Amino acid sequence: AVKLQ
Amino acid sequence: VELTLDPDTANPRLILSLDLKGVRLGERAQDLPNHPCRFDTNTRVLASCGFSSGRHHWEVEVGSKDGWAFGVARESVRRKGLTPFTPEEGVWALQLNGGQYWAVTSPERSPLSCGHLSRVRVALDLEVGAVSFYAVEDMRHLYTFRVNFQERVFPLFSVCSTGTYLRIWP
Repeated sequence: AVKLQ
Repeated sequence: VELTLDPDTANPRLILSLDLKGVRLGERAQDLPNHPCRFDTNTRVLASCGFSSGRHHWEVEVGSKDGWAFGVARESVRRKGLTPFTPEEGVWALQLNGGQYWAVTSPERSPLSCGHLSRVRVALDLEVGAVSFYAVEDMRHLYTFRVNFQERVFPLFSVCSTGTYLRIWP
């Protein structure tokens, strides 16, 4: 989910 | 005196603790007003206090599992739409992802061989232009970004998966 960090 | 998380900046999926020190990712979006300062897509929140000059410390208790990133952001960090999490966007942070600790350099992150982290001291120096991170057990150095900051800088926190958290400790 790191895309939304 | 001590830092607290600013609810008006928080992505509506985040859950802030009652004492406004902790943040985790919730399972639903809260119905919050869509203020210009609110991160509407990336899973971020700022502290309510920002700094334009001087030297400052705070500490961050970190979860043992993936999903967090924290450090500082320039005030002009973009709040709207999906944005990169990079120094070019004005984010200077450490991250736990893929079971590894990273300094979030770009275009490639920098893996840190620091061992397990429990709490980190952040040292912001707006006089010389640096933000540094130390693991509190022995103050071993984790990373320093050297930046000629050109505006107000805020403590930044991001949690993009469940199962972890960040917490301001003072």
